[PDB]
Amino acid sequence: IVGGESALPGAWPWQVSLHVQNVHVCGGSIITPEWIVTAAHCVEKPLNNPWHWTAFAGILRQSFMFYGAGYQVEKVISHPNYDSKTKNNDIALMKLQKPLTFNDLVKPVCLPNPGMMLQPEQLCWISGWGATEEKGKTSEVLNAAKVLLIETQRCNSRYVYDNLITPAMICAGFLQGNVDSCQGDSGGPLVTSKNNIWWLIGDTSWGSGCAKAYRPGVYGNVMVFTDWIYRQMRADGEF
Amino acid sequence: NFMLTQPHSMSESPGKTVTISCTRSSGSIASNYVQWYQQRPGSSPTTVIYDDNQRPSGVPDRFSGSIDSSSNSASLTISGLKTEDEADYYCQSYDSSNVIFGGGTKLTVLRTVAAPSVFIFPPSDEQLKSGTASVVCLLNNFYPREAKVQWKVDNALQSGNSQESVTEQDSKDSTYSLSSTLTLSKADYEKHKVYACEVTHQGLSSPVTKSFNRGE
Amino acid sequence: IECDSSGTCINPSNWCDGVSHCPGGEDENRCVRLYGPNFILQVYSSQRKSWHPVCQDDWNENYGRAACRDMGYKNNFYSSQGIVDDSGSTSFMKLNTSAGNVDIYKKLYHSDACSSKAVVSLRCIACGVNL
Amino acid sequence: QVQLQESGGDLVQPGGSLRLSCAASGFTFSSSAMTWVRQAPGKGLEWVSDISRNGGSTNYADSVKGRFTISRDNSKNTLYLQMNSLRAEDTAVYYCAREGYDFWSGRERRYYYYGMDVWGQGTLVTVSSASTKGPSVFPLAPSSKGGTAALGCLVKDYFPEPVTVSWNSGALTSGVHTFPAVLQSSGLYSLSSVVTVPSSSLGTQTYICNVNHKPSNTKVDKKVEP
Ligand SMILES: *[C@@H]1O[C@H](CO)[C@@H](O[C@@H]2O[C@H](CO)[C@@H](O[C@@H]3O[C@H](CO[C@H]4O[C@H](CO)[C@@H](O)[C@H](O)[C@@H]4O)[C@@H](O)[C@H](O[C@H]4O[C@H](CO)[C@@H](O)[C@H](O)[C@@H]4O)[C@@H]3O)[C@H](O)[C@H]2NC(C)=O)[C@H](O)[C@H]1NC(C)=O
Ligand SMILES: [Ca+2]
Repeated sequence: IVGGESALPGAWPWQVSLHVQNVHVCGGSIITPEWIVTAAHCVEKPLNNPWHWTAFAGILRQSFMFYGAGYQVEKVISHPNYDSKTKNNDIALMKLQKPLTFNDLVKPVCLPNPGMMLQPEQLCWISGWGATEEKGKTSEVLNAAKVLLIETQRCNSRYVYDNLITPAMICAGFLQGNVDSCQGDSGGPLVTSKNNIWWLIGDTSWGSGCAKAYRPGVYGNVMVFTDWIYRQMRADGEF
Repeated sequence: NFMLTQPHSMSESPGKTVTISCTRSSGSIASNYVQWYQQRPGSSPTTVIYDDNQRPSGVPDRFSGSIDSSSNSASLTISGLKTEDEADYYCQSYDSSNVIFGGGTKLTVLRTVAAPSVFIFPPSDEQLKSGTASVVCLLNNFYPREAKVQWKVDNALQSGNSQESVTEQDSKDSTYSLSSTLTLSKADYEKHKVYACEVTHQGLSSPVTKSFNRGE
Repeated sequence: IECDSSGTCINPSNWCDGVSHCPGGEDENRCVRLYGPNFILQVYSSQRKSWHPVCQDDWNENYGRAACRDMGYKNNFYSSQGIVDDSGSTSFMKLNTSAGNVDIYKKLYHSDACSSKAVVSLRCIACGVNL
Repeated sequence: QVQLQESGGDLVQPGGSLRLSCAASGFTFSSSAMTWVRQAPGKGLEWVSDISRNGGSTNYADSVKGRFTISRDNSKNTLYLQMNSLRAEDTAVYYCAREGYDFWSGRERRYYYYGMDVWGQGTLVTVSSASTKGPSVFPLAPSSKGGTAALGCLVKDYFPEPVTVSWNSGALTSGVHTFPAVLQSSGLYSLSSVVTVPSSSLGTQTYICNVNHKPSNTKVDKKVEP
């Protein structure tokens, strides 16, 4: 996260740190005790195998994510229409071998409903252990920042992303830069508050640099993916 | 007769290649076979190399041995270093009547800096019944090994009444842990309220203090 | 009409009809949804080919839990109550309490009004709160 | 399936005697030379003595010459180390080891054995005038004041070494840190064993430390809770 601040315990209880070989690789968002939403580009081969992955919940500091204490991942599912070259449909699901135990530090975020009637420049939050400036290292502590939605028509302007933003994509941040997600935040949450409920609107997907002018963050449009998510969840329930 | 001298310590990152040397003080290194034994903390030795460059059955080919005539030394080389390789390594040879060991080399695996998790434990009521109070401060899974524990009693810095113990490098995440025990009589313990453990470490931007109030 | 997992296409009358027609089951596994920030329970009607709120008529936790299972939430259930419709709907789905052991969306029929004058609001999981 | 199991380590007074034994199994005992190698606490390996296949030849480190005697009973698959005139600097873990690397010499008509291919478990010998004392086990109880909690057992005022600590009779191993014992100014040892567990497990999972001090026949299972 660029231009944010360190998070307090329980501030973003759905945030998880996803590890491979005992190091943070990507972020994710808890939606049920077993299911985590992340980005498809995080689980490209050879990282498509679930046994590589462990999730850490309710912990702010990477130093405090002890090897062997993370929740082992049982299943990894990339969106079937994911295109690695264009990053279209950049969403993936991660199912844990053991269910999480919810508390003041670990809670799920709500999946978005149709008819949210979000404002065009809706006020949102992003969080993660991504670098605090472009090409920096993973952050030791969890950070968070406020960003605004950017209408797709404006985001597809010739001066911004020039027709790269698909209906499976949403833009959030600032055209002046300065505040943005960054390397390491991928797969983590883009959330908004409405009707006193926190909703998962996006998962951190891609961008040109971090916090650069006219280069805002791009996020998977979770609203477009809820059908697929429910289907994977329901199919698993038929164990 | 002769001695075998090894470096006290050697360090390298996972996946890299590391070599431990063993120099013979008098006579040629090639005059008697050199063996290498691995010893993890608190375990029996196991043989990883014999007859200068032979591997026992079951030892991976990441372990290799050789001898160098110019330096009069034998060398243990570990390629593709793993965290499970953290251990002490001993070379061994012999003359006409003695078995001779090198002094041992501790192999440390390098990793990123890790801040300690700090915990403080008041004395148990059961122990206080015996007249002595042991206050324990735990520093868990940190790296590197250097750490400073400072005990404070009602913000008075303590000296001379604590003892420390540190674990060897963890076989899986390469960290250390430290336990510090502050000892006081029950009579002295009940004369103060605030007991604090203050920890200084490379991974901590400022000292971390864990404390409790007696009786609260 | 178009199934997802395959390029298959099917007739709209076969969407949410209790019978599996898509190879991937897409036509019969997204027939229940929660609408808007107030969680209005809605069900896809194969007759009108549209989404419609569910009447509070005869509804209870057993039915809400069954809707949650159908949505993929397994044994989770948070809260449910009747509310006045804010989705702007003209027509509704009414519960048939003698429908038998079928999926939730197949136990509902079309009705121009609800006798309880309320629609179902349903939350399957306690989510979206911090601090 | 080659195994070596030592026994006989004990606390013994300066000037006293002890006899260690090593039981060998899984191989023809009379087909190999055998050796004792010791390790003082925190120090390196030191060869003590070795013995030929049939006991004809023996060799001794200068530090034990005139006090120790190595021997073997090939009909009983047993190696022995008899120690007289023990002194404090003999305090060490004594390892039995098979000196299986050898070669036949045609000119001297004998095997020359020079390297160890199998090692035993070790047995601790402590040479001291101090008396055996069993430990008290006190809980290191978690602070009721996230995610990761820590609890443990303080094993205090015991002599001689060692004490072993397990958690949940060996089921709990992840997150366990059993620290080296410290020697207190009183001449008694004391060590802590801790384990880090999820805070959400505190109220549901039971955590018992199994403390064992065989020198005093002390066996304690202490359950720890906040
Ligand atoms: C709530 O849910 C209940 C449970 O399903 C519904 O009750 C069923 O309603 C259907 C449709 O109205 C009924 O089906 C009709 O049944 C007639 C009676 O015979 C049936 O039952 C006997 C029982 O012994 C069987 O032996 C026999 O095979 C039948 O199944 C039939 O005569 C009907 O068939 C004739 O009419 C239809 C057109 O309606 C033609 O297509 C046929 O060719 C034929 O000429 C028909 O099968 C069913 O019997 C009811 N079941 C029960 C258990 O009552 C309720 O309707 C529903 N309520 C609401 C408001 O939705
Ligand atoms: Ca159908």
